[PDB]
Amino acid sequence: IDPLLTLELSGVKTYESQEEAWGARLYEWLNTYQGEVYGDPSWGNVLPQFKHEPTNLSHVQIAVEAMLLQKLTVDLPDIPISGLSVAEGDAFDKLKISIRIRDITITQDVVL
Amino acid sequence: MAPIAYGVYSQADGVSPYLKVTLTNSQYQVTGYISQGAAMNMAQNWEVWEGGTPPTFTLPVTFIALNNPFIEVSGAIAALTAMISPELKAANVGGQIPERVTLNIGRRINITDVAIQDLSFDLDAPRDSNGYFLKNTVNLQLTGSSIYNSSDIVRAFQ
Amino acid sequence: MAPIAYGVYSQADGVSPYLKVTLTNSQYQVTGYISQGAAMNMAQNWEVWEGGTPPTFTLPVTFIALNNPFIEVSGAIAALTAMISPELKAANVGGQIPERVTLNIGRRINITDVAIQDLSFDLDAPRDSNGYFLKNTVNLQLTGSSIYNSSDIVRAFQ
Amino acid sequence: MAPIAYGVYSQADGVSPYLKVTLTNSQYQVTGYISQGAAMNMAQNWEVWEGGTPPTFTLPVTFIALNNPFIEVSGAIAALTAMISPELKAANVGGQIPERVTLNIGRRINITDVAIQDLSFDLDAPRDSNGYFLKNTVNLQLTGSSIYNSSDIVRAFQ
Amino acid sequence: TRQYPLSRYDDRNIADPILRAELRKEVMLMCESNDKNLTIYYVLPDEQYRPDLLAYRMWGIAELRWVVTLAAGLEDESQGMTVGKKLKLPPATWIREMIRHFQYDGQVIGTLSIA
Repeated sequence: IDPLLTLELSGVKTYESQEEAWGARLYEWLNTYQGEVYGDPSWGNVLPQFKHEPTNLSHVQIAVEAMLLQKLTVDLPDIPISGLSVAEGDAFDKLKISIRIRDITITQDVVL
Repeated sequence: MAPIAYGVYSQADGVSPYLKVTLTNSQYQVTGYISQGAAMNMAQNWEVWEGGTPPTFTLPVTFIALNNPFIEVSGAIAALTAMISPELKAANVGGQIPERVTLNIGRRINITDVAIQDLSFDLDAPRDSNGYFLKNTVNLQLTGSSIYNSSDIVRAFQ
Repeated sequence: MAPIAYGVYSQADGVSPYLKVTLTNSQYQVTGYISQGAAMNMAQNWEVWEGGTPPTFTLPVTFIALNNPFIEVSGAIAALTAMISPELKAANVGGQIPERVTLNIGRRINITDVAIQDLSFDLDAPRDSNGYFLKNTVNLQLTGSSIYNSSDIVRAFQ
Repeated sequence: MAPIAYGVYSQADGVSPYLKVTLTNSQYQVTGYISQGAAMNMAQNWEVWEGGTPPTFTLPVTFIALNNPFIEVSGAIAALTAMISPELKAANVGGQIPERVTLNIGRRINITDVAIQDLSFDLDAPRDSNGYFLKNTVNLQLTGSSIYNSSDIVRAFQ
Repeated sequence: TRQYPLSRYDDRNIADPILRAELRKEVMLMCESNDKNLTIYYVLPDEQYRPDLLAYRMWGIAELRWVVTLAAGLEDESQGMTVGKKLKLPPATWIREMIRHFQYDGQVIGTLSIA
């Protein structure tokens, strides 16, 4: 026996465990970039836009986060967004984006 | 990264980022101050409750040409009138739209789709040596793109 | 016991319980202060007296972020907009309703079924370090669920 | 003798009886003070004089809970809302009416049949330890039961 | 006055026991099918006496009592059903529609090809 994982393989069959299921769906949304998927190249995370901006240009950061959230929402209307948080780290080299659909508080370490 | 922005867009103003109003679209960004007189309203229609109405917003914003009027006032009002003005003859009849912008408030409350239905202001404020305005108070009237549900609305704040 | 509540819900505010306005439904409770400007009206139609009209209410409420703005202002306004916003697409087409809340006044006058038909307020009040509001005055417009009879109304007070 | 009554109904208030407003029906009486802002109007329709209109009355009354709020304010407003509220479902379909009350003014000017078409007031006035109101100003809108003739009207005063 | 007692909910509106049996046949097929348009919920301890109690809480109607009874396969409410069993409920309007079709024109039932 060997178990499985959720990253582009399977979390659960369908949405039984609702919130973790939506978090999984968003996970395979965010783990893909532009030009790496047939049919909808714009589908997936838009890091190619919001990679390496200066960490202190709060206007550009808020603009990019707003646009990304709105496009991912219109992309997947099934899962609306509750909480998005942007938290710097110990050094200038670490940022964290924390997305929670009211409970999931799943976070990823980004760099700008 | 982001397209061109106008108003107090940079941190050089030395003002609290929370109190800044921001509008953003695919090609334009305008940043300003949350001025007094703001209001919003949501309601419904009945006669037996029939249905609802989309959200409505009335936002007066004050703009100051502290250092660069060209980018802070003239460019700002130009972008605003471009956004409100329906561009329905841009040689692209296959998709022309009056265009909608996304609104950020307090850096935490976001309206993904809102329509700038009305704009007004006064041009009688004093100017500079070149002649760009020093101050203005532009009032804006905004509408939601649809009659949003409770599940749509309540879960959108921070 | 009761579901989540917002506003000055706990006694820790140290304020008279009588002067508190309360709204309650199956899943949300909001508690506030009885502010000036409140009014109500009941009337009828005639041309020969034809019929009557349901009760109407105009309640402005003041809210303070005394200690915890997140629960007292932000959560309060979120619950309010959830209640007023008709949730008619909650994947339960067999029973979707815009939802009605029950109102308690002076801890002795209860309106079992009333509809929040209108809401408004201002967001220009000063904020905290995080940015949550310290102050607001939200005006509400409320309607009875029917044209209540005298036997229905007079015998409902304490 | 007479049925239950509310307001400054006993002489214990020590106030001039003339300045008291009184409404009376088969089962309820309310007594108050003649407050400023009262007005009345009578008119007619024409295009060639077509016809007339019934009398109209706009009476604001102030009520004070000098000693017993339960009988002077709470009971008073309860009786008032009972009277204005059309009782058309009192298990007596053979005769249900919205009910009309008789008005006495200055203890000498009597309107036998008048309809309380509108009522309003404010509840923001300060209260007692129990919580009953100390003061209120209830404005009332009243209509005559018909377009009364000159012989009907002029000969009805004292 | 003109009055007659009835309710347009009873699956047993069809007087044929065999037709009622085949109705419960396909509804069991769907219920113990793993369709996503079914509810996902386990058993409650007090459901031993009152399987329809869950039907009342999530729908307000007791018409689902026979549905849950066939889903659990109970001989009697005296015996209990294991708490935690996988229970699935379809949208009620879907059953209403299928029975409406079956008692107006529940003729072909299986598959209509061409007139």
